[PDB]
Amino acid sequence: EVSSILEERIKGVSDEANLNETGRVLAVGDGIARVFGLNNIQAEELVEFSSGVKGMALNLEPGQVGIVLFGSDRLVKEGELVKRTGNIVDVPVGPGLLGRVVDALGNPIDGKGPIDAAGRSRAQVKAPGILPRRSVHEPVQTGLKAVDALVPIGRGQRELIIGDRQTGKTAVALDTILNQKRWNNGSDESKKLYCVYVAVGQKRSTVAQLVQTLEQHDAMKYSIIVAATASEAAPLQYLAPFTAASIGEWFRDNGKHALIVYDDLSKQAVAYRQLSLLLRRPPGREAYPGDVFYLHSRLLERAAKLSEKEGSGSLTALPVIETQGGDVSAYIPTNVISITDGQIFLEAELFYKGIRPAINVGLSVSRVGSAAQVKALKQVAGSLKLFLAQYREVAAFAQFGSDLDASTKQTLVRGERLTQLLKQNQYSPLATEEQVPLIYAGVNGHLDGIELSRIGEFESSFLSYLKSNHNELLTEIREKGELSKELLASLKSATESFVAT
Amino acid sequence: TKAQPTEVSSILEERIKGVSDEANLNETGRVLAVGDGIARVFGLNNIQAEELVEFSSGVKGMALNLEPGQVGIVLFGSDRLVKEGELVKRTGNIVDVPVG
Amino acid sequence: STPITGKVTAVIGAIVDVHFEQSELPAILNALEIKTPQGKLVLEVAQHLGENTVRTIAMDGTEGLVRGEKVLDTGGPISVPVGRETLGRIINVIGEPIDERGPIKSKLRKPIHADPPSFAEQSTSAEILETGIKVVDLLAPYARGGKIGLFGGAGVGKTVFIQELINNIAKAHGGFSVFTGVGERTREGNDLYREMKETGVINLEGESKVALVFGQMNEPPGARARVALTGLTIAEYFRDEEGQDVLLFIDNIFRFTQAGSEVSALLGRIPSAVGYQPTLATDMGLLQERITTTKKGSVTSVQAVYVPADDLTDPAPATTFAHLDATTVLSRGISELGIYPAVDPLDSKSRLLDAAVVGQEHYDVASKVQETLQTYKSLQDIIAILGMDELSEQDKLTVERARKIQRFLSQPFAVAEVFTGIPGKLVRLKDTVASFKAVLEGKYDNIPEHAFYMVGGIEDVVAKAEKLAA
Amino acid sequence: TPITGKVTAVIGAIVDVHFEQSELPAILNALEIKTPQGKLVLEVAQHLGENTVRTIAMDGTEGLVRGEKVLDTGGPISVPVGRETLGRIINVIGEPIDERGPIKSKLRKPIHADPPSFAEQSTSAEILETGIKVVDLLAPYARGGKIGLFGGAGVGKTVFIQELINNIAKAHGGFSVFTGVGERTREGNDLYREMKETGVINLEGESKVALVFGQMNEPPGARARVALTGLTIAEYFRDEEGQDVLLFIDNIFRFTQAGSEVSALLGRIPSAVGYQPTLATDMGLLQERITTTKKGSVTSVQAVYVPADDLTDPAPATTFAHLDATTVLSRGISELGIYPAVDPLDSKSRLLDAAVVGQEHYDVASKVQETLQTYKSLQDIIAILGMDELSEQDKLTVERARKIQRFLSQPFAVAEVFTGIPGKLVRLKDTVASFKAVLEGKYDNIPEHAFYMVGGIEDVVAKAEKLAA
Amino acid sequence: PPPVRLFGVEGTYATALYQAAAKNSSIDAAFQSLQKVESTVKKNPKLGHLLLNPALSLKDRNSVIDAIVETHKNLDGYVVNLLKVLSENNRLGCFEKIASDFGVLNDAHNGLLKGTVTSAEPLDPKSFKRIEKALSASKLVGQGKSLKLENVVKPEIKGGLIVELGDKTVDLSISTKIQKLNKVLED
Amino acid sequence: VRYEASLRQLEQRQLAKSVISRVQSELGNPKFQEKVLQQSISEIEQLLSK
Repeated sequence: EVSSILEERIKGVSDEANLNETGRVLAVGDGIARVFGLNNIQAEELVEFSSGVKGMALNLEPGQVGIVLFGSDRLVKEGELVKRTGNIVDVPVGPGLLGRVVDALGNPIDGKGPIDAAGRSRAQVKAPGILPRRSVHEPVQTGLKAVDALVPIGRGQRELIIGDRQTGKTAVALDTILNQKRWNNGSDESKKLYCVYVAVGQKRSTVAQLVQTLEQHDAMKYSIIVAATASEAAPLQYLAPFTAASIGEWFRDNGKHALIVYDDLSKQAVAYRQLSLLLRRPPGREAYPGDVFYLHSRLLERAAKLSEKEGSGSLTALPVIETQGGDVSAYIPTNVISITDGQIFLEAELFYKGIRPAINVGLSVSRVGSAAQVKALKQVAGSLKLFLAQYREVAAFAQFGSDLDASTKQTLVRGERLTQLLKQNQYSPLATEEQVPLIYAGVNGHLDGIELSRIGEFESSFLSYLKSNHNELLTEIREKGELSKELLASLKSATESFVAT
Repeated sequence: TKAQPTEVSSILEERIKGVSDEANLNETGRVLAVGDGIARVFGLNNIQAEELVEFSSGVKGMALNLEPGQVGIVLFGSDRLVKEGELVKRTGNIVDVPVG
Repeated sequence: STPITGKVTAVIGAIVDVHFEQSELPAILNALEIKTPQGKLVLEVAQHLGENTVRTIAMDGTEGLVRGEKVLDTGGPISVPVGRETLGRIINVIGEPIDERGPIKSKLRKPIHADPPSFAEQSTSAEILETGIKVVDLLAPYARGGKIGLFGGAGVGKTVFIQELINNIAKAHGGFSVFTGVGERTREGNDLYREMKETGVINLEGESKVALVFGQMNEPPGARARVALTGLTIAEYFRDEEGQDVLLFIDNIFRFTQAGSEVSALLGRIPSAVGYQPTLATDMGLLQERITTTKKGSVTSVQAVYVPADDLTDPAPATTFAHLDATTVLSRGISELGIYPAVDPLDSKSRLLDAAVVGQEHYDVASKVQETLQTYKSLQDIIAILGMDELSEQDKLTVERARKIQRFLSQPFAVAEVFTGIPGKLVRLKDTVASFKAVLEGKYDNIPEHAFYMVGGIEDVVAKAEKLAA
Repeated sequence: TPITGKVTAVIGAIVDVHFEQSELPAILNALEIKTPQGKLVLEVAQHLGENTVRTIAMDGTEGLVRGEKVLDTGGPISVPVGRETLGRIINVIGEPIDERGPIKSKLRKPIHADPPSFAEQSTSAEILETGIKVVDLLAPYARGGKIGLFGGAGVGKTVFIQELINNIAKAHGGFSVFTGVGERTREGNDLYREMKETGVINLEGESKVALVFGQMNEPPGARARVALTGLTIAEYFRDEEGQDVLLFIDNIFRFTQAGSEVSALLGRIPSAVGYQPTLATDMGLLQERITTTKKGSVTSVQAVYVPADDLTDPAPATTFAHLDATTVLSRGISELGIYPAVDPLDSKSRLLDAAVVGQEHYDVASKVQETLQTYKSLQDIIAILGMDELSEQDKLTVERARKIQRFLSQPFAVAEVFTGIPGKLVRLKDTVASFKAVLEGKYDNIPEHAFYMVGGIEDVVAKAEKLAA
Repeated sequence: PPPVRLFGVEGTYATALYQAAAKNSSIDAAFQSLQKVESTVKKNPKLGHLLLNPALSLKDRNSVIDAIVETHKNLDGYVVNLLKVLSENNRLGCFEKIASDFGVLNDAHNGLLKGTVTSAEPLDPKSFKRIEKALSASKLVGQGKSLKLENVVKPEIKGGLIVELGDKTVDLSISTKIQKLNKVLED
Repeated sequence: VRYEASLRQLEQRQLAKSVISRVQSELGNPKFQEKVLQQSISEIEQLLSK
């Protein structure tokens, strides 16, 4: 059994042939070696140090070729030989990575036995052209009401989660993964999203809890978790988004639709900063090398909604950027904002204010996509935005001892209720069919009268009521995805019925 | 170690070959390397500071830096036709413009 | 071919240094081609460092290169294809058909570099360009053959604003146009390709009245720099050699600035203020000067600019602010006011607005508007604390008018039937002057403020007043 | 044969040796240069090649003659561990600095060790009660956790920790590690005495605490590897003894700070605000070798001396990444006179949840946050105009929040000496009740002065009677 | 053209000397005389070791050069110019460095290669010969390009052997095979 | 299943350390010498195939 498997492993070692290229380490330390030799050498190649370390090569110099270690310094020693792997960096890519936590190299760090890989791919692959694309015609709804209504998310599209660190920053994303359980449970491959959660720079404990959370909500069975924990090398961290990307491309190539969360992309930047500063490249703005913009841009543009001819396979991206000090004027947040197709600013003050989600809707946009949300939900939330914008304006006016007139207080009263309506507890995704009613009620001002405290009660109860009687109605919302006259009337009558009792 | 045009291999091989100076570094100059519109010329020992120098590319320049090993001319034109080893005549006239 | 062979010496990102052999040294600004399984990697010669070694910038990804790789020299700055056989296809940085239109070129190629026309060449202009966009027409009228400048920040629907201009002005104009995208998304690209195929400007049957040169952000910083030059030369060919009126559109020139800043560091040039290249002024200058209406054809350029984090004190927008003839600022606040156009009227200055150029009447109407809006803004603080109290009745009527005017400037865009749903209005310039004049006189102070909001001309404003009245 | 060398350079405390024989050095080896001041321990940190190492030197480098004989002791510095670490305060090398003579050891262990694997991780959340009202209420700690404090410049950073040591670690039976990196020596002696007095160190008996103490005087390099030494002691308890440990670290800012000193000399182009470009990796290694694994649950407490009182500085920033709870304490709240000085809108824990401390606790916390957030919001209006000019409804909220602010100050037992006010340890069960009552406005009817610097809700009532007199 | 660039600094000096004397076609003479002057530099032990490090003038340095070319007549003329360059650059510290480098260039002109068959033990002469033969039999040695084979003892590679020469190695040491064996059984 | 799988892993690492013990056994022998002869002839076979 275990003996036979071990026998297989030893048996799987056998013989070798003359190793081309050698070179001798000289100066070395920090994690950046420089070796003399290696006259033939591809750029970005993986070179096997005789210590055991494998290292990509980022500098080819007419002196000493600079091989960035992916292993510990202590293993490496002076004048060691390094023999070139002969492979530009590459990742195993396959179906088996579904249900696996894997490190950057791609080895399972959850050790659920070695990955079943249908191919290998290369870590740097250029973005799909103008020619292989279709415009985004397939929604992907996160199940957070504020997100779906206010900042609609569509497959393909890169949508930036930005805001102050670990203020459940991870949790906003995890909610999306959880609602993608609903499609996952379902059927039709192109109506399913596979999900790759990439964790760079986070402590082992956070990650371990995260994988545990995913197993707890039993949403682990369609996820790939790519990890590069905090201890792990700055080179491995730099390489980590790009090797996640290739795994995603395997889905994209298959025509499968999937979504890749790059949390935190900010930690990639720190990694590249370190990498550059020990390759002694001239340091850019704030000591992040200038081609950090290039790095992030090439990475992000690999996710796309392909053309019908090219199988439509939509890798969707969600970068997550920690905003240190909450000031996005910093070079890395500014750079990312340009790259991304939407911004989803989250604000700390609103978290404290008890708006959870704490997403600041004034700063949150989805600059493209509107066929990225359900037609029904678009109709209802047509003036949800307007009302909220008005609420914001009116509330601003109210400050500094202005005695509001009743007309402004109609807006104010309506507005307050909407705010209570939005709130959702962490790890509690909702079904869109039952988010359409809640917004109908709010927008049609049926909640305006209802006392502020018991709005949450109303929400819970209303849903129960809709489950009780109008479960036919909910089925229709699922089936037709645009509210018909009959549905609008049914919904109006139902909502009216529940205003009192 | 120090960077001097003794590093430059073409200069160096000539020095070793016992070939040097002699109205090459009078007023006469030769470009060592031209990048960024900052030609660095070996020669022009007779140059007066900030003086106008005319290349064989025909570009005119001024010599703000009289570095101890090169004269860092600033080219008043494009590097399009300027390239290494260019003979650099020294116009010998400090920046002046017709007035009247 | 000449045996100008160099062996790569250092691959250190985009910077790739080559070691040409003795006596065969290329010239600065030459173009090197290296045979690769990636086609031919093009390296643009940008410095000589002496000792038969040049330091050149790559136009393509430098991964998987071999230290010592033989490099042929095709000489001189990259020669693109030019013609009217460049009309209607997507042309990449080095010129290749990235839409599989097969061979591109008429009979000619031209270099990416070209010199900016001399002072003698310059020929004064002072035309007019009606955009139908009311704010533009009244408060900052453009002029044909101009150097229009779309300053605005991130995501001001920057593309959307330009899209409206293309929808109206390009189809209307007989001149060829070139839409050049420097570092813009392939998401945006696919939409633009599709959209301009739809508007038929790109007619996939007949000749297109526009060409496309899409350079995207996924292309290396080096390639990003020379997307601009390529497009510019296509425009120059139209301007000069075909003699035609052009109506150039380029996107986004912060990407050009930014690209130059990045490779500046890599070139070893010690960073200047706010990390920008020390050659910032002159690099911008070469691009800007090259684009001009001379004795030859009139280039009606519309140049996009991205203002990082809406900070105009930053040197990169501020330097560009000088170089463009007809500045327009599209501000976030105005977007937030829900006004699309997002044009910030008091912060949009044009040299083309004058009591002679567009005459005294146009000027006077706009002058009254400017004062009125400025009054409303100045009074906003008073309203904030003091409120309507020790503030004049006359002032209050002016405030009310300003709110009406603010939303009279709101009129939809046709290309925001998908980003709104109300169809845009190409309101005649003369009609706009008249209609705004009426407002100032207070002839429509019986019309709701919201009945000025997001609708066209006076006729429409009245109609929406009636609509709201019901 | 002896890997002899000579000291090619002594550029600060970054000595470089040039090994003669072509027997290789190895990165993170330790070298002993014998000096007439006793040996000097250096640690190979770079190989510059051609048998020239560049070595961090733990202790002072004064006196060294350029060309000084070396011997390579091989491998990283080896501490001595055992039960005998308990009741001993040890130098970086491991020599007793409390001069309690030879520490009998079983295993001597390398200072450097690899972070335990992702597979070995185990996560739990057993609510630890600190008996500090603000801590329990806002962000309760939990066993095995990594607890965080972001105290300002001498805000009694140590004092906060001392109260915690006094409460939690005398309520913990398992092993506990105290590691004080670059702390003021006199305070350390006080701590040593206090521990001996409170029997936690019982020198006659056994001690359930062990200590590593690094004086703020000590040369930067020593301070850099003080952490690694302590971290080994913790691992021995975690692993070899198996027993659940505890760990206190103060300040981990010194770990970063020291790193910033050496890096420049080491030969590194430094990152912004001068910080080491190896900040992320170094912090990473330290904080992933502190973790609750199947081997043992090590509750760890980390203290950050916020530099210049800027928390956006890169060193505090990377700390925020590796913690399960934080309780930022800021100078402003200290100035207001509130001891403890924990910011109430800048505390967080993953251990605050409705499924952890229950729906009622979570609900209570929601209201506390909301009231305080409002109170902070109206600070502008309060200053510009009068407090009477505040809206009446809001004025109630403000009055409640003013009370809440005062209520949160609880006298501490180690502070009891300094303040003079007798300490108050209030039960967690009591705390939920106390705040709940205040939220129901029950005892909102008596002065702010009554709420100021007192314990439980009942104590406020009694103090109202006292105040009334 | 250069006999393949050696280093960037000091070997640029050697390269220049080489190509200049290669075009003079007097490299063996130059090399031999350089060896001879190097030998008499070394065999001046005080101030031919202790005046390789600058501490004295340009003019005084020149007079040290003059004493050096007094020590033997003939030294080519290219290596007499090389001394001038070094006096002017005031760097005699990298004089023996240049000598070694010129030696590398010289023996590159000869085509004489140096190799090594590192082991953790002194190797048999039969092995030395068989491997030298093998290497000559293969195209690894150019033929016209000679070979030296040096066994060195390095415990580093525990047992086995590694043959090395050029940028071609075959490593059949025991330590490395163990490394892969262990590694594969860490799975 | 969970404890069964854990036991398969535990068995594998126990028997792994026995492999380490076998490595220590191999490296003592003057097989340390005799296999060097094997390597010598093997390299002869390899480089002659070049």
